[PDB]
Amino acid sequence: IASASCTTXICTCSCSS
Repeated sequence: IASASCTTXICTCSCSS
């Protein structure tokens, strides 16, 4: 339901490092 970089269907995913 939340994270950064890490799912397929709601909206987060990734975006740095």
